[PDB]
Amino acid sequence: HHHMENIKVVVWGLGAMGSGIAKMILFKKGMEIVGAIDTDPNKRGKDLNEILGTNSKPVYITSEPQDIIKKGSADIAVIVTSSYVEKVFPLIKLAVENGINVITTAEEMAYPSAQHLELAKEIDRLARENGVSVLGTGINPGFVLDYLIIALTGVCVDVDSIKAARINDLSPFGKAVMEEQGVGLTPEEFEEGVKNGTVAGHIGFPESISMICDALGWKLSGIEQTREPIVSKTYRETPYARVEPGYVAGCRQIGYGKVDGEVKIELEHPQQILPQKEGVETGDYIEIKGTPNIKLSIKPEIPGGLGTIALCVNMIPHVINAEPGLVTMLDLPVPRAIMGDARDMIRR
Amino acid sequence: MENIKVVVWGLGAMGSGIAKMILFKKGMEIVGAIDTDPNKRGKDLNEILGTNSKPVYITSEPQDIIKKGSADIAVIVTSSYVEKVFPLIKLAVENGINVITTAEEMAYPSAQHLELAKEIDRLARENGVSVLGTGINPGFVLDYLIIALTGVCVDVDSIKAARINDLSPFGKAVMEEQGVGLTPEEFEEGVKNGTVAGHIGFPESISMICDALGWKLSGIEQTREPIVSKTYRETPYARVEPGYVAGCRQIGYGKVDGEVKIELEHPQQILPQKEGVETGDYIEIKGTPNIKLSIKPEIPGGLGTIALCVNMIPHVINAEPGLVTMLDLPVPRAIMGDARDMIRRR
Ligand SMILES: NC(=O)c1ccc[n+]([C@@H]2O[C@H](COP(=O)([O-])OP(=O)(O)OC[C@H]3O[C@@H](n4cnc5c(N)ncnc54)[C@H](O)[C@@H]3O)[C@@H](O)[C@H]2O)c1
Ligand SMILES: NC(=O)c1ccc[n+]([C@@H]2O[C@H](COP(=O)([O-])OP(=O)(O)OC[C@H]3O[C@@H](n4cnc5c(N)ncnc54)[C@H](O)[C@@H]3O)[C@@H](O)[C@H]2O)c1
Repeated sequence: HHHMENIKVVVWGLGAMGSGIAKMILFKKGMEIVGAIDTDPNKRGKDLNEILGTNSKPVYITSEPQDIIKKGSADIAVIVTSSYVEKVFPLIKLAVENGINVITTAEEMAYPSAQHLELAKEIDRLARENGVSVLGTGINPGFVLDYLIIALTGVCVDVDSIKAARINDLSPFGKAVMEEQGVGLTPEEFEEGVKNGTVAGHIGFPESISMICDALGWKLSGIEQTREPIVSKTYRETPYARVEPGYVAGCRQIGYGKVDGEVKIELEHPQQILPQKEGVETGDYIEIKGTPNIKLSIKPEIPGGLGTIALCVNMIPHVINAEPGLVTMLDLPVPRAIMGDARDMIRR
Repeated sequence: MENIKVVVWGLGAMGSGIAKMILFKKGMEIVGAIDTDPNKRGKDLNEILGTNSKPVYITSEPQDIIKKGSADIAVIVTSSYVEKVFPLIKLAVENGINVITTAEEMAYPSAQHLELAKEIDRLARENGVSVLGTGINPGFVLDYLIIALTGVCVDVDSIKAARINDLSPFGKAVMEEQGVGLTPEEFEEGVKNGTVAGHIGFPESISMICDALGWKLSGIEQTREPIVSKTYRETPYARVEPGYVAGCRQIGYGKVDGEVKIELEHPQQILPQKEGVETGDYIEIKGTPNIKLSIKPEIPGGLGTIALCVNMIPHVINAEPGLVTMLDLPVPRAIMGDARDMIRRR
């Protein structure tokens, strides 16, 4: 109890999520930053406080992970870089080999066995052999279209099917996001955009669907997805995009989880600029068909960015406290805000 | 490889709902049914459930079936009070049997019964078993689910939440419990003498939230006012002409440094739709960000509690020994596979 050291965090990746996570860790009593890593030459060497506009014991961003990812130097690394297991696995490996807990936002890491069984097995072996835990989380995947749905099923005698949607407004975002979701394209330019990879859709549905089925004990016979344009019937314009009727207002990603060849789970993530233009309200919508039926909604949707920053930080005690190994949102206690001293949440 | 063996202690609305569910759940078995009601003592549980399965005879002597090795878990669905369920919990735990119970106070027994809670935790750890109180409210929608949403919040100012049902289909017992058809005069008279029970659980819910968030409570305050109809409302068990109490509204206030941080409200009334009132579970978290969640209609209190009790059985078995709350366990989930595959060995 006496002279508990602050939870020591390395933020690894300092883009949008890295920055927000760092700001929050500072603001939280019980946690402190001991390292900041990024490959960005613009950021190399700078004091973290300058990047975020804050006053604290200065931390100097390194492009070299290994002068902070050392044995016993930090409690937990927060890896906010790539979407893909194969691109954060080398970072995860380095962190756990030095006995450092890991939280990552990588969508594929929300349930890595869904698409990377052998790599997920290796993360678990490495985390166990080193006595630390690895968690992938986020708002989606990681919370609203998996963990939250799963929790609701806990009040059901029986679940027939699950249909859920998450709807946002792309209008605050810049050109890079517009191009990821095909805003402004023609339907035909959308198809080649998807087929060549400029249209990103949404990453994480195989992870979310697999997590649900494992949780409920369904055995998947297949996972299908579609990534199709949201063809506008109206005029919509923001500083970074202009869609006229017949042009693509955004991208609708759909995930189908199949049991015995039948759809038990359908997840939808339509992303577009200004859905108010055609009466589409933002929000997270969950419907459970079974005994009983359950219809939940959060309007507007839980903020993708703010929520992922908050959830990442809030899960730090749980990943530290968790038994060693790779963990998912199916293994940890309930998420919760840290309105007290984070040191009190550590199991000693 | 072997079925999860369950004893159901108490066979009322919840007990028989839970037994019927366990019967039809793969990997789960009822090995015993306890109830002191003479109209139930001695009967085949199937006679009560209306089911057609292997006979299980209801005993009123707990010692007949609560003994070392006879069950993995007892499900206690009798009283709302720690005082009244503690002897049952004690018997089951002293025989190495995990416990789940629906008793509202047991959702967070430290709130109002810290010393009893400490002893439950001690007996359970001494006997290598776990104890959990749960339910829809308290136990899920106005505590666990609220807490879960704050986990996406950078910072929480306050929490306000209401759960609204319709007492219409329930009957004379429940009507009198909620003061339906009374007078605002008899209502408070009913509250004082205890004939109007309102809702048990807000201290447990409010305390669970604070402990979860790291808030330190200055105190809990509760009101239990009536709901005066402006309308004629008639069910086969009540008649409420305008001016008379259509139901009871419970409100709980969690105060931190004297300021109100949590307000929970549970208006139970017949036919809320005869005025404008929509049923549902309503949660609003004021902070960064703000979150407004709505479950329409509300999670059915009876059916959801039956389901949640059964679904939590493997998590309580798998939990490490001692008293646990919904703050300690993995996420609730429906059991659509074989419950035996969920049992983890240490
Ligand atoms: N709900 C969710 O699951 C969720 C939510 C938000 C973000 N994400 C994912 O998290 C990741 C981070 O998102 P973001 O908004 O911070 O993106 P971003 O592009 O703003 O951040 C990327 C940063 O990481 C750095 N980086 C990249 N590779 C690196 C490496 N090998 N070593 C060190 N630094 C490296 C880059 O230089 C950049 O500064 C993205 O892949 C995103 O898809 C998931
Ligand atoms: N959300 C929640 O947390 C939640 C929801 C529903 C019910 N509950 C609680 O669970 C309890 C069960 O509710 P219910 O509707 O089934 O009540 P009920 O009155 O319908 O059934 C109670 C049964 O238990 C039996 N019983 C009582 N004391 C006993 C003893 N010492 N030994 C053996 N049998 C005994 C009675 O004979 C009766 O059949 C209630 O106290 C209720 O408040 C909680």
